[PDB]
Amino acid sequence: PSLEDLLFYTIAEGQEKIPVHKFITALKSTGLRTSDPRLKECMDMLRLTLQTTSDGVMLDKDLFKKCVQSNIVLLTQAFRRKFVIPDFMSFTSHIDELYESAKKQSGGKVADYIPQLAKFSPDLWGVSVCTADGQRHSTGDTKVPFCLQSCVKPLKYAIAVNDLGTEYVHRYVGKEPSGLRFNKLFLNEDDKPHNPMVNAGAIVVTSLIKQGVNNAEKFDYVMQFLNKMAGNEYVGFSNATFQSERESGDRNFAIGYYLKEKKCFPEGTDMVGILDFYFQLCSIEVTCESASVMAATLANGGFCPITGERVLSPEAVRNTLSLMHSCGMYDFSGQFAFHVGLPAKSGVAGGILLVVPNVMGMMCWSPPLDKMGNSVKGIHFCHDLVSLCNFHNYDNLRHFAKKLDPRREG
Amino acid sequence: PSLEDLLFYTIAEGQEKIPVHKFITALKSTGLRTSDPRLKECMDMLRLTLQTTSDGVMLDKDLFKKCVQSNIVLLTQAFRRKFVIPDFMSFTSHIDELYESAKKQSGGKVADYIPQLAKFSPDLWGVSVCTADGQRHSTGDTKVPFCLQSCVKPLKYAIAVNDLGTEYVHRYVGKEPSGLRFNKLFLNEDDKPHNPMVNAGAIVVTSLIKQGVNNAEKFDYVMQFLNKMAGNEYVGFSNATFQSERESGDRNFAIGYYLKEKKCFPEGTDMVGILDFYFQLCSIEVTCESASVMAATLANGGFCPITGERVLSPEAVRNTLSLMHSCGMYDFSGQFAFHVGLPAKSGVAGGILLVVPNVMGMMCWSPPLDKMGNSVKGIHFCHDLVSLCNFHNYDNLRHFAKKLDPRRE
Amino acid sequence: PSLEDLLFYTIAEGQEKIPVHKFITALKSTGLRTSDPRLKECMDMLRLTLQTTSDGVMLDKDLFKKCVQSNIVLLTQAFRRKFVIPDFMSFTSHIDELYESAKKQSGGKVADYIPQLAKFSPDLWGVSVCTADGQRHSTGDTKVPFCLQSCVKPLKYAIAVNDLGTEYVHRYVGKEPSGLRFNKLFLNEDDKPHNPMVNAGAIVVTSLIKQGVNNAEKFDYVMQFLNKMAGNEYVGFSNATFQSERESGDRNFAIGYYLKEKKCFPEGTDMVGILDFYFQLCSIEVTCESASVMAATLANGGFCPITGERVLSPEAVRNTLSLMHSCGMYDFSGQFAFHVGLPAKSGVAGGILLVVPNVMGMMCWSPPLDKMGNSVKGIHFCHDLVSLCNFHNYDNLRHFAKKLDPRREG
Amino acid sequence: PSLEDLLFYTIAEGQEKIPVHKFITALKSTGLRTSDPRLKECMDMLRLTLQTTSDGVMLDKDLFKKCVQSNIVLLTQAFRRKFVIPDFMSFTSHIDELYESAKKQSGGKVADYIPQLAKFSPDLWGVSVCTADGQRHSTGDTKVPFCLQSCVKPLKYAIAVNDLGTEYVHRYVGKEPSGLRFNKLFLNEDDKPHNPMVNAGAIVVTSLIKQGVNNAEKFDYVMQFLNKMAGNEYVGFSNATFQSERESGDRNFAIGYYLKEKKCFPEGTDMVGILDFYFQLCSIEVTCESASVMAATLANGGFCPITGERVLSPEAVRNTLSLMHSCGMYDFSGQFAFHVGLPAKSGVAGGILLVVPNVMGMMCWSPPLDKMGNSVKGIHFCHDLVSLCNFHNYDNLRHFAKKLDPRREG
Ligand SMILES: O=C(CC1CC1)Nc1nnc(OC2CCN(c3nnc(NC(=O)CC4CC4)s3)CC2)s1
Ligand SMILES: O=C(CC1CC1)Nc1nnc(OC2CCN(c3nnc(NC(=O)CC4CC4)s3)CC2)s1
Repeated sequence: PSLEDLLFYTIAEGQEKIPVHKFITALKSTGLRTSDPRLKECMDMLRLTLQTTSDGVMLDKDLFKKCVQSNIVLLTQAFRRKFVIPDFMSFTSHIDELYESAKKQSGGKVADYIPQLAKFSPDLWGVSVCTADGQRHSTGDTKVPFCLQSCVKPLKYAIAVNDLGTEYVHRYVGKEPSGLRFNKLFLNEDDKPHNPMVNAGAIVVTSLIKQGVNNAEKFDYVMQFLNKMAGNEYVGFSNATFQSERESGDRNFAIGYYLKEKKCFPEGTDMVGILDFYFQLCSIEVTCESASVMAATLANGGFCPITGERVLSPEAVRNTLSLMHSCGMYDFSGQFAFHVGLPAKSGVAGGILLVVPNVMGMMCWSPPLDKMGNSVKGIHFCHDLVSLCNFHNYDNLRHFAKKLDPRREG
Repeated sequence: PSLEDLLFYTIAEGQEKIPVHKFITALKSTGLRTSDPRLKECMDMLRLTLQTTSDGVMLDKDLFKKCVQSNIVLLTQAFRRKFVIPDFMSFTSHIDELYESAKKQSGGKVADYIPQLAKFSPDLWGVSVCTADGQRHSTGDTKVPFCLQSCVKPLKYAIAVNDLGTEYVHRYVGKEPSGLRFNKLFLNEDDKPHNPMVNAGAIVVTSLIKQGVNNAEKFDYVMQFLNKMAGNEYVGFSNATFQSERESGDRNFAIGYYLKEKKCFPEGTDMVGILDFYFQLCSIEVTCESASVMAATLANGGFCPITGERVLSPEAVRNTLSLMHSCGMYDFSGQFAFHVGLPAKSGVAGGILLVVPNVMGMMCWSPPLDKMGNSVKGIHFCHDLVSLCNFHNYDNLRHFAKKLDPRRE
Repeated sequence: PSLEDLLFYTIAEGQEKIPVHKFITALKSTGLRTSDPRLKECMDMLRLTLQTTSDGVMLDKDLFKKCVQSNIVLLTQAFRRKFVIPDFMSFTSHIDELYESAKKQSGGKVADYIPQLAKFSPDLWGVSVCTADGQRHSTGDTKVPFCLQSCVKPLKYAIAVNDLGTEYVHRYVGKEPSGLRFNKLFLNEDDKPHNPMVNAGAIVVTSLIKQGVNNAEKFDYVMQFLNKMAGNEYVGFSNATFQSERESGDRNFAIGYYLKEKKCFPEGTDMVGILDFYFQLCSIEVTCESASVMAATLANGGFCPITGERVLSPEAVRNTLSLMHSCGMYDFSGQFAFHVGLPAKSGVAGGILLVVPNVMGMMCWSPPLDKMGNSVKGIHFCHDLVSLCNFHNYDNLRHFAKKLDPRREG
Repeated sequence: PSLEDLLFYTIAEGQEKIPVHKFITALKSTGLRTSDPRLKECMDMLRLTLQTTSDGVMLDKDLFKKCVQSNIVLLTQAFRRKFVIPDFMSFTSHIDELYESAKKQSGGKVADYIPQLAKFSPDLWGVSVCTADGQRHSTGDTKVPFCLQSCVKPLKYAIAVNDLGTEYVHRYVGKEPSGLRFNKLFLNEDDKPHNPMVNAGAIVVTSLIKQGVNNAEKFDYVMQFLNKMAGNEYVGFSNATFQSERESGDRNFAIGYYLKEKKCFPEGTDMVGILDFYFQLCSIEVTCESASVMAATLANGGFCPITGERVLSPEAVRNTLSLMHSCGMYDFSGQFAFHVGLPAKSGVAGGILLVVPNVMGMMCWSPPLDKMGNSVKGIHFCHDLVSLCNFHNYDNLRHFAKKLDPRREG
């Protein structure tokens, strides 16, 4: 027996040679993209033979073997329906329907704080999916860049814990939700911020990352991190939104001084510089596609699913998912934890970073916010999603009424 | 082919016949108990053949099939190691280690506010396990009855939602945690109690179950329900602790009158009777074994794992696990959700009802409480549990460090 | 020289005999009423001589001497303008204009939570004055009975301190205002009610009065007290209001059980009987005239100005005035102390018991309440009052701009 | 008749000539000081004639009148025991006892957050009195300069209301005390600081004074203003304390940014300049004598009692006295109002500015503070003060137990 040849006959159809396009559409049907970094060696040798013998273009059994040799094990699971979502083609059409149901909920008002988010038009709406296995799909405005804003708070919290450990980080910031009556308080009762997802907590967390180095190298350190989470897809930076966040963070300056007075930063902290670093981190840009890979990195125990390098310790992604659960959506986190039951983080540019643990990561983006600060279309999508699939943290995997389970076949 | 006969040879070893003791010892190894309700027809026909002629306790291929015919699909799933924890005999050996390691944490104070918990000894400590498949194990004082107290709060919430639906119930009670600055408040901004796990909420939820019937029959109804959840294992009642809660619930009466004044009960409520009903509900008795089965009913989407009966609507069970997550351990719910990440509910008798969704249900019980109200041994156990296995709600099932996963071989 | 005799000539005006009616109106102009208990001896012998020498209504120098001999010292202070308000006749016309200006403020809603307060018409409006010297004036519906409701809280607090002293009472009850959103909280940090003027505080105080006796004599003990404070004018009791307040005091019972749980009562307290007693004290009736004298005993260091009876210790009256200043008018107490700056207590029947220390007491009554619980016309009257006179707690008695000073002459 | 020598024989003894020393000693007996500004012309005229004659240090009836002619009306009330305290010489002997009893209370901690208050000795302790009539007395370290710190809070609030009126000023700051459970919050429910006596309130009040001019002229405006209030006694400035207050007022900047974000300042405010000005205002220096005169301007309806100048509108003095009543002693304000019943304001240098309305003003100073921020010796002194005399705001002027009344003679 030989794994490359058994997969040959699977696609061969009892026939004698396989056209390459028939192989290519067979592959994309799995949800894989031909640009997948785990597939480069296979694709590089297909493009080569598609030069060496323009003659063709059909593959013997032993040239198919020459190309899939390198990435055979990943290819077999794709064609033997072993990915976490086996029928990826039907799942994506569900996403498409869920997308179009959100697309009609046209309320909310775009963030007006700076001329840079006000710049964004309300009809932009994109969702993109990345599974824990690398299967992708997008629909809508998924290649438009936008800033993470408070979508970055879980990403840097993971880095802090990854680099420093739970006990250190949570010596400086709590691990509970405020309570719907304390969106106004900076500190909890032990004089630490309530959790990493609130502005005072995010700021203290920023104060821990890569201490003793200057603000340029801290920034590069975090972005090399954010690149690994996204498999080197688009991670950018808008100086435009940074400058205006610099002139309008009166409240953040209020928090900054309060924290200095109550000695909540590590010793030797330059608080006014830390705020600048914090302002920068909120102006990091992503698209819906690149961020969906980040979310899937958290969904995948810290391994970036399209590259397979370990980016975060399991201790960091577990901690981050727990605090996204309960403190991820501003005042909506209680209701969101109840009705949707997914770790998510929302941001004021209209982004909602969504994680379905052990399944997939997502990014939804629509600039118009509701009155609690969350993307209107995004929130509508996430209710529609859990109402359709048994992804709620406390759905049952065995008995789930008329919910669909995409992890199953028939 | 013949699957009753296929299983005969699995246990028979290609040898003559199966001694019956060798069959049941194989059976207990799976984690099933011979008293399993789904096995009665098999056991009934074992009791029949053991009267045929008392020695030569051996089963041919056709008398073995004579007994296992009725329950063959469940028996093969056990013997083809298809249960949620395949190597169950090894998992229980870890339970034993976790239990006996927790046994050494002898700090805490027994609740003394009533003489009925004050008579309970601090050295009692029991742990019982029930999988989503009916595999059982216990260690310690697992057959001693004790009151649920506020471990009953999620159970009646489930009943309420099961019978009346999310939207009605949550017209009368919120669905978020108070906030560690609010175990002192009864009502949130909308003048409803914060969630079903706090006393004002539980009291309101109690006012929803089986309205229009009197308190005797409401109680009979809830007992019938808890019987379904526990597979007809021990559910009782101690009139003693009921009396003392009745003479000692000044705080409960304070809450009741606040709720009556701010009109949080359904119309036609006899508020002072509902308090009486509530006191009864907290004096319902369970053992660790019986209650662990109730926990497993929640772990299993509302189906009782030792009977197969559908006991709760999926909407009821999801909701309850959701609110056990964030509001289940008094002031410890935040720290508990973060470190343990399992839906749990604690009570002042020393109980902790624990759910590991899609795996198993649990009940731990040792009366000495910590200064937040949670059983000291219990809390130590659930930390040790999640630290050993990847049962944390936000562990990864694929990449989980040096944690052990009992669902795998 | 001669005590009665020059006082004869002061009123005689060089004449031989004084018409008796001319004596009576001269006396009434001082503000004294001829029914004053400190004047009974003089009046008894005035009508007696109007029988014994029934023909000829005039008094020589020695028959005037026959009648005023008993009350001469009080009589001279009245006629030598030595009373706290010398020109009482001009002060009253101001009261009347102030009354007529409030009579136009026709907004508000009458308390309807029980049918007995709903019984009262919105157009009733009464004001009565009693100085620290016994001068009286009324205008409007000043002889209509109504319940004190929370106007009784300062009065029973005084009895408690009078009988037990500051230090004991304030073991069980605070002495500060809540803070304008701690009105739903029953207890402060030390697990005592915030002050005696909140319902929880009043209830605890009720628990200290005459401990160890049954409710009938406790009630008679308190009422025996109030009669003295009012110089034995109308103090009554509405059984109707008592029944309906007990029927419907769910929140009060809520408070009662809460206080028992947090052990706020003295040992051996029967909590539900104390509640019954509290409801009774809230259904005690006064008219504007009878209560205005009670207010004056507080204005007068504890001496009832129309009888000379010492009714309350100076420690009791100081404490009670202190807490009416800051906590007496529900959520309006801060605004009321700022703008009016007088010790006052409001009640849900529409009464406002007002004290001008060292000057006078008043009670205003109009059933319509505003949305904080205070009589609309009542509150309007007290603003008008202090804008007119230097009665504000911190006006200056020497430099006071264009305010009028009734304690002074011309 | 001639009221110049009606007074001559009063001091003369039926005698001959009056020695000059006997006259001024008779004068200091009144409590007036020979340095009284209202006595300049008289003192200048004593200084002139005590040049002419080294022989005959004595005053005929015609040269006494030559000197006292101009200030005769003030001198007559002094010798005619018409001052607010007729027997001032005994009242100061009580002040001495009250001082010596406080001298024994050696607890507390000198404020150490800045080295400028930290080098102050713990045994410095001074008390100074100034009546509404200009009578003066001091005991202890009454000429040692120290900073007002938060004792300046009422003074600038007075200026603010004096220049713009109550209604404008209170658009930017409330008028009630927070409540002993909200000393941590910056803003009330209407998004204004709770009152002028808390740091958020003072900062906003600072933003209203003499708007539109630069900080140099703003400071000069307030400095003369305080000059008028103190009758031109010592008012200074410690640049040392100002410097240490700006490098360590982390909480103050936090407050400023919060107020800036929630738009609590009038439009056109340079928030960080207002903080600079505020720090300056807290580093104004006084002595006990000079500050007690400021207290006396507040006791006197806005007239400085040693110069006769009108410095504050009565509306300004009422308002400030009202808010010193309830918010003047930090978390001790409720207990202080209940037990002492006088408007006072404390500051962290150990000062307590105390007002007994219509009687006298005071400044007490001992740097050791208690655990709430008030001078230990200071607080002990004012308790002892009011238990001795009927100065409590709700004492009775007629029935006041065995308390002493310094306003009466026998
Ligand atoms: O909203 C309001 C109106 C509200 C309706 C009456 N006022 C506001 N004024 N300022 C605001 O901003 C923050 C600034 C930082 N700050 C703290 N946050 N956390 C703290 N510590 C604890 O709670 C520890 C417990 C005690 C042991 S103190 C105080 C408030 S809100
Ligand atoms: O209305 C609301 C809206 C708000 C948005 C959530 N919540 C409410 N929920 N229940 C209420 O009633 C009170 C009745 C008496 N009771 C207390 N009184 N005082 C207390 N605090 C202390 O004693 C100590 C602290 C230091 C002072 S707790 C408990 C609850 S209010």
